[PDB]
Formats: sequence, structure tokens, C-alpha cells
Amino acid sequence: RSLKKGPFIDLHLLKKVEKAVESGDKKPLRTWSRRSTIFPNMIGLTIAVHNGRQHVPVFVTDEMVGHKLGEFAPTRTYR
Amino acid sequence: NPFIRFEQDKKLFRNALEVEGLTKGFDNGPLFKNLNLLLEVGEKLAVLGTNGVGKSTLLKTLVGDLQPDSGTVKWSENARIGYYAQDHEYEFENDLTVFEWMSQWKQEGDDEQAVRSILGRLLFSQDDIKKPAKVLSGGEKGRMLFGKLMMQ
Amino acid sequence: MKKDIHPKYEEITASCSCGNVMKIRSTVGHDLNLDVCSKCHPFFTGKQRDVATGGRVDRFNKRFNI
Amino acid sequence: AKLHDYYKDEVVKKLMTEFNYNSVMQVPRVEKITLNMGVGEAIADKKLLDNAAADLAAISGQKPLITKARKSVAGFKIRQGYPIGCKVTLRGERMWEFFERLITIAVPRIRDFRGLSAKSFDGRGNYSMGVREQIIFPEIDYDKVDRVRGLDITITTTAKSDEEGRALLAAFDFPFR
Amino acid sequence: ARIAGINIPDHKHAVIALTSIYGVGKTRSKAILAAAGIAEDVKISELSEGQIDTLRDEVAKFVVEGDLRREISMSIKRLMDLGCYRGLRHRRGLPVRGQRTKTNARTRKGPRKP
RNA sequence: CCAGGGCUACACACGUGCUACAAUGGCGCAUACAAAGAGAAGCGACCUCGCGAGAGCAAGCGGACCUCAUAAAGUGCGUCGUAGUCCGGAUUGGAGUCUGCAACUCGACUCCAUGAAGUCGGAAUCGCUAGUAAUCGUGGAUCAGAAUGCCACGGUGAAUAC
RNA sequence: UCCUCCUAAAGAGUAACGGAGGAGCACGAAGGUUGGCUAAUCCUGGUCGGACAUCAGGAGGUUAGUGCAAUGGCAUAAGCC
Ligand SMILES: Nc1ncnc2c1ncn2[C@@H]1O[C@H](COP(=O)(O)OP(=O)(O)OP(=O)(O)O)[C@@H](O)[C@H]1O
Ligand SMILES: [Mg+2]
Ligand SMILES: [Mg+2]
Ligand SMILES: [Mg+2]
Ligand SMILES: [Mg+2]
Ligand SMILES: [Mg+2]
Ligand SMILES: [Mg+2]
Ligand SMILES: [Mg+2]
Ligand SMILES: [Mg+2]
Ligand SMILES: [Mg+2]
Ligand code: NA
Ligand code: NA
Repeated sequence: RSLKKGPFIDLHLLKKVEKAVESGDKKPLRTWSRRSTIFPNMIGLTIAVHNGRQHVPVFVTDEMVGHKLGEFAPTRTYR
Repeated sequence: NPFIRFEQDKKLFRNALEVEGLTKGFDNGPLFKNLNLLLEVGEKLAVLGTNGVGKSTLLKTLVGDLQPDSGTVKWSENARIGYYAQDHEYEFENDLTVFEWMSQWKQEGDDEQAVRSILGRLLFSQDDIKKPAKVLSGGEKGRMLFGKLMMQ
Repeated sequence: MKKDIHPKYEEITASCSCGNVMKIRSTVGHDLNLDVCSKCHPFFTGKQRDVATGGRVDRFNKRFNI
Repeated sequence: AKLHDYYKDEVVKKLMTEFNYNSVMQVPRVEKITLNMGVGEAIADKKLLDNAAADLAAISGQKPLITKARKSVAGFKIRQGYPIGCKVTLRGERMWEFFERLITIAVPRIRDFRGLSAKSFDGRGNYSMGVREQIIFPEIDYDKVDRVRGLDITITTTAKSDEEGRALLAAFDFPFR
Repeated sequence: ARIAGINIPDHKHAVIALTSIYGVGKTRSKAILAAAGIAEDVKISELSEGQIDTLRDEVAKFVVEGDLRREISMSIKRLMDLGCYRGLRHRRGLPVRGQRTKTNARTRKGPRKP
């Protein structure tokens, strides 16, 4: 919920998705920027989100284009 | 010893009844003069007085079958009334089998397995549930109305 | 039939909001006014337009004022 | 009725031309419509059998026969003779007019209308249909309803092959897919 | 009266009898009456059919019981099969907006059980 | 030294609190009566825009003058007539605003919709002797933002002590 | 004490502390007559509906039914209205 400034994405991840769409699909990208929103352009990649100790790979899809990256990586376990 | 127990499906709060200025009389005029009362929840009201006076016809007005001269009777919102009339012949003039007569009042959520349980607790065993409802004893009929109140 | 155990059956004037005037016999005893019929049913367009909610990319791009 | 005349004027010629018959009697025709309401829980609530009978007599202007159980099955705790459901058989002009006032107004009113399946055939030329609710018919004023019961329609025709029975129902503007 | 599902309550001021629709609250109810020219104080019983007719169509602008009860059902179902964090909370019946589950949260947990 | 996570985890138990369960009350309109305190990368009038949280320009003030800042219970009229209710506000979906590099885990507030438990609480147990108890609002420290806690101020204002 | 089957050797009968089961009733209809009707079991299509309920077709053929144990019967039905 970041008002009228537009959607926020870390710079080091903006180039990572940009330089990856050029060459197609590759190995999952490793990122710690959980706070970065999912732009429509990074659909189809498997960016790996760091939930504290391990990187979980999320397959970006059409419906997941408004939620932040960390929304899809549970950071604590239970049972 | 029959096992009778009345329960209550939806308990209601605050006042259960209110009667405001219920003067009424047939041909003596003041059968009961300027009645005014408010009946709470959990009351066990015993209406006494004995003979020819409106000892009944109060209950008949409260249920509504005897229109009052003046006044208004406001039952509670969800008030469901089980009536056991003093003279109850009209509900047995029709000649149904005891089983069908008790099954008339089965509610939403019970079987004729649960219908016959009331008769069993009321001591109608296997043949006395085949008699016509017309031919029954006075006590065996009062019990059969108790089992309709319990069922409702 | 079997001597007046069935319900009454008389002709009624069933008419749609768009017309579709039909003279049928039915177990109502009173005329009815209802929606469209199969004559003008949107079967070629209702299921085409049934899907309306979906697609978050245009919702994201509509907010893109920056 | 109107649909009977429609059939005997147009569909006979259409289907004779299509299937290369030689006699008017060879082209199939609707024989009867069977409507049933299997309440199942009649034993749970017998007066719901009377409610269902009223609903089905409203849907079609014929009193329902109350069918009885045939075999004592221990899967649902019912025995021989126990009433289970209601049924009505429609033939002739009442059949034709019920068919008409189904097709024209009852079918379009179903919620989430997709289209009646063409594979709902018995391999001899008969059709079966579930409606999921009776409010879809105009015979209920939202007053008799305490359940959301539905009908089973079975169109029984004198057709011999399923492809033969398909075209007959198609020619009556049936809401197929 | 009779509006989308049922506007059964009579003897209620129309501004409030309309609340009984799944989707019509207080300020959305007041917009309906104001955009149709009916006074708030007027009871539904006093409300003649001459203005109920323009009341049935007024509610059609906004979503109502039949559509809304599914419109939100898709929204909850959208999260659960998406696998989002808010979807995970919905599956287990735990608070979704990030609040105390240590001792409170009996509304979403349910009755207290051992 | 750094990035991300945790202290916010949830079958459960306990302590201290806030809001209620309504009619000596809820809501709408109108109109009275305070004390104390804070402010310079700070408080920020008036005007315009927005249903609203707020936004744009922007005077005054390191101050008995300027701002935060409209006290609320109350009073007058109207409606609701004992219902899970025009009580209650949890929970949830959608749409936002503002701080802040950044609001997913994990902020506050606003708008539309849904509207739960709750109809005076078992054994038991706590506070209070007068401007006290009860209730009603106001401010400050901490602080970029973030209190129902803590500290502080006033309004109405009791019962009883053999 | 009575009933049914096997031992019982293709008429009847035939024993054992031989092998197996039943009876000490029921029904004013479950008796009489007249008129009609035909089952079990799966195979295909449908609201709750499910392996099994009711519906509609087809195969099947009496593999069902008989107030009560077994044997012999029963469609012209002795079975069901
Ligand atoms: N149906 C009626 N028609 C005419 N007059 C009636 C009727 N019912 C009652 N009354 C009159 O009203 C009077 C009131 O009778 P009510 O039923 O109150 O008596 P009661 O005290 O209940 O009698 P009891 O104990 O003898 O049954 C009667 O005595 C009679 O005069
Ligand atoms: Mg802590
Ligand atoms: Mg100062
Ligand atoms: Mg409750
Ligand atoms: Mg021999
Ligand atoms: Mg011999
Ligand atoms: Mg011899
Ligand atoms: Mg016999
Ligand atoms: Mg015979
Ligand atoms: Mg015989
Ligand atoms: Na009496
Ligand atoms: Na007697």
C-alpha cells in the first residue's frame, strides 16, 4: 500500500528481470529483495525468494502481478 | 408412571405477554373489569376463582379464539403457545388412528421412529396405537394431548 | 381424466417483457409477467459475456500514474 | 396442440427427407414424458410427500402417483412398500403443451445456463434431464417452497437408433449444445 | 415489499428496511432513497407501489445478494489456490490481517476447545 | 561489517486492561460551560480541492498575543417501541491516504460491503470514606510513523460508616 | 409326542445314544368368489443420491415369492392388487 509514488521494486532486481527477459528462461534468479512488487513483465520466471534461510522458487503467473515478492514465501514453519 | 417433560425450542427474554385494558363480558357485562397485566418470562401464573365467572375465557382471549370486548393482547415476538383446552373433544371427533393423530404434529427434523417414542413414553404399547382416536379414555386422552404439547 | 381430482387447467396469456406472446394452459389461474424466453435468449451472448471478472494486468497498468 | 401441429406439419417432412424414409409412420415421434420426484426422505418427513405431490401437480396438471419401495434395502433403512417418491406420465395434448411450456419458458430460467448435453441418451432414443430446482418453472409463487427439490424429465420416443432420436429433438428447437 | 432477494420487513423506515439486503448498508441505502426521491421517515407500508417500482431498479446499479455472495467467494478462493500468504491463513482458519494468535483470535479460531 | 528473517510464531492456561450486552440508551439536527500542557529539519491558520483519512499555495509563532484546539458528558426538538434490535463491533472482501530507502511476514488512519460472541456473567475475588467511587473528554514523555499502556488536567458527581 | 430330508438298496415299509432342522401356532383376512397383474439380478441416461431408494428403456427368465423348518408343488399361477 504505497500511495501515488507508483510500485516499488529494488533497483538490483529491476535489472535482473530486465536482463533475463532478453535471453529467455534460465536458471532461477536468487534474490533477497522480498519487498519488491511483481511487475507484469517478470511473468514466467522462477525467481527464488529468501525466506530467512533458504530460497524458495516461485513460478510467476498472471494473477501474481500486484503482490510483493515475499507474499509467496512463508518465513516460519509450523507442525 | 408416564415420562412427560416439556422443553422449549427458542427461549424468549424480557416480557412474554402484556394485556392492556381487556374488559370483556358476554351478557353479564363485566366478566373481568379493566384487566391490566404484564407477564414476564418464567412466570407460572395460576388463575383462580371458582364458578361460572371468567375463570376460563381469559385463556380463550389470550389464545384469541374469544375476541375481547375492548383491549389488545401483545404476545412476545417468537412466542409459540401450546394450548391444552378444557374441552378438547373437537380434536378427536375426527377418527384417525392414534399413530396418525400423533403424527399430525411431527416437526421438521424427526421421524415416525421419534413419533412413536412419545407414545411409548405415554404408555401406548402395540395395540392401543391401533385404536381409533375417538375411542379412548379421558385420562388416556389428556395424556395424548400432553404428548402433542411435548411434540410441538 | 379422473373426475375432478386434478387441478384446474385454463388458458393463460403468457407474455414476456420483450413480447413473446403465447397462449398456453397452466396451473396458475392468474396471468404472469416474466423475463425473456428461448426465442430471444442470449445463449449466443450470455455465456460469452458471463466471464467478466479476471485479469490483473490492466488493473496494475491502470494505477500506473508514475 | 401447437407443438403437435408443428411436428405433424414440418418435422415429418424434414426428417423423411433427412433420413430417407418411405412412410410417415417410420419417422420417430415423442411417445410420452415421465416426470418424477424421488424425495427419498419420505420416511423422514411423510408430509413432504404431500408437499412434493402438490408441487408436481402444479408443474404438470396431473395428480402424482406415489410410488412405493420395491426391495427392502439396508443401505438407507427402508423396506418393501415404503413410499419413496412421486411420478406423473404425460401423453397426448397435455404432453405436448407441457413440452412447449418447458422449452419456451422453463429452460431459459435456469441459473448458469450452459446448454443441455447431447450425450444424455440411453442408446435407444430416449432423453433424460435433471433440473436441480422447481422454481425455474412458473408454477410456484415462492410460497409453497420449503425445499429446493427438482424434477426428473424423461422423454420417451419411438425412435430405434440414437442418431435418429437426436434429430427429432433437435428439430423442436431444443436447447442443445 | 419485494426487492432482489426479499425486502420483507414492513413497519420499518425505508432507509433502514433496505439495509436487510446483502450489499445495502446505511450510506448506500441513503443514496438509493435520495436518488429515487423517497423520504427516509416514510415506512415501507406507507410506501406505495408507485415508488417501489422505481426502487427495484435502483438497487440494480450496485451488486446484490446473489452476485455478491459469489463475488467475494471467488476473491477468497482466488487467494487459496494462488498460494499467497493470505491464502495460507484462510486454509487454516487463522487471522489474516496479521494480529495476535497467541491468546486472542477466537472469532477465526472458533470456540475454545482443549 | 552486511543482507534477509525472528522478538508479531499457536491444541492451550493465567494476570492487567478496552469495548459491550442497551431505553436514567443508539442515531440526526441545533447550542452552552474547562483546566493543564507542547511547538523551529516544529506547531502549522485562512482559502481551494477530496464522501474521508488527506492534498496545493500558505500567513503567525521559539510564544499570556500564533497554531495544535471543534472539549465531551449536558441542554432542546425528532425518530427508534424490546428486537440479537437503528444495541454490539469482532471477523472478512474490495478501494485508498500518510510517514518512511521499504508497510509480505509486521504500521496507523479513511471509504463501501458482510456483519460474529455477547441478552449482566460458577466456585471465587478486587478498588473506594468526599470533590472520593462512577463516568465524560482533554494533553504530554517516548516518537519519521506506530498505544485500549504510563504520566498529567479538568466537567458532572454519589451511597454508606450501627 | 408330532412334522420335513438323507441312511432306505428307482412300489409301500424299514434300525442304531446315525447325519441335519422344526412344532405345542397364526389369520375376520393371510377364508370365498369375480376382474385384472407378473418376479430376482445386473446393463445404459438424472436434484439431494451414494455400490445399492424412486424414474425411463433393454437383457434375463422365475435363478424370485409363498404367515413359520424341509421336501414336493405352483404361470390356467397355489405368487401380487
Ligand atoms: N360459548 C358460549 N356462548 C355463550 N355464553 C357463553 C359461552 N361460553 C361461556 N358463556 C357464558 O360465559 C360464562 C363464563 O364461563 P366460563 O367458561 O368463564 O366459566 P368457568 O369458570 O370456566 O366454568 P367451569 O369451571 O364450570 O367450567 C358462562 O357461565 C356463560 O354464562
Ligand atoms: Mg515482547
Ligand atoms: Mg508553553
Ligand atoms: Mg447467540
Ligand atoms: Mg422306498
Ligand atoms: Mg426298494
Ligand atoms: Mg422287518
Ligand atoms: Mg394363504
Ligand atoms: Mg382369478
Ligand atoms: Mg387365495
Ligand atoms: Na371453563
Ligand atoms: Na370414559
